Amino acid sequence: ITRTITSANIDRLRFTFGVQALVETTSKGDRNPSEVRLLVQIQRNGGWV
Amino acid sequence: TVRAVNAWGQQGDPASVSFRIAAPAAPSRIELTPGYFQITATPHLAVYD
Amino acid sequence: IRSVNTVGKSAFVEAVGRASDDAEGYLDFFKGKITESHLGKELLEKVEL
Amino acid sequence: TVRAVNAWGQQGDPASVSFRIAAPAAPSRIELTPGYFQITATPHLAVYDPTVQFEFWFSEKQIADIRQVETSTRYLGTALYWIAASINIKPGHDYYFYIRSVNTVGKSAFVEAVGRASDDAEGYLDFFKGKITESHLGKELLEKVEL
Repeated sequence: ITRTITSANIDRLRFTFGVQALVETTSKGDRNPSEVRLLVQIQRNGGWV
Repeated sequence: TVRAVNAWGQQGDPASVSFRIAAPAAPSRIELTPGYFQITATPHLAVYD
Repeated sequence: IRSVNTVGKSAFVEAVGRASDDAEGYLDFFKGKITESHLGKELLEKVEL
Repeated sequence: TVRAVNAWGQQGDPASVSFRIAAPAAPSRIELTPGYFQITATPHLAVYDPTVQFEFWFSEKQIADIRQVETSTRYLGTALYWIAASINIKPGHDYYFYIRSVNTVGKSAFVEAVGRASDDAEGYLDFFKGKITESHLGKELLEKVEL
């Protein structure tokens, strides 16, 4: 996505992420978890740390 | 509708959500296995309930 | 047939079914096993002659 | 863990207990009553569990592995018994029921039961005593018995 906050008087940054739905449907029923992974990265000059 | 209140009893701005409880859907298909003077019918829905 | 639960009832769905087509399979294992007493009396008196 | 507190909010020493919620056990035995082109299978557990049912799976040929049951066989249903009746089901050929215990917590490992249909003998033919008289016989049989 990237947003380029470029603010002036910021002190700390809070990210509000989430998952729309995590079900994993199978035959009939008995849904299971999905175990997603996400990554939050800073600009840090050029290296996306 | 959910409203937040503080320790002084003052309510807050309301936040609303809407959902629905509906009758079960009609069966999608019916498997009809013939037998000796008998018929075995097994229904199947689009989604398992 | 229709879906039923504690909330409500759904509209019926029609399934047209037939019994067995009277195959020889239901006779295939009567192979050599109707001999002496399962036949009608007129048939007995016509086969004894 | 349970801790006691007084009216001043001070918690006490903790007291611990440990329990376990486990998947239902596999059925101990399977009673396979043959029928007319049908088999009635009733499972029985070592201990009765009012909160359990049984999933049945059908195989016309045996599979040594018990892991591909969900892939190599057909799903039959969940109940306390199963009356498998079909035209394609015929006596004299063995059939295999892979059954397991099912509930809201989990599923148990499958258990195999090899069953046969009825022997198809005079028990199903004494019903016919003195009743194939004039019209049930094939046309060649008619023209051979009229002569």
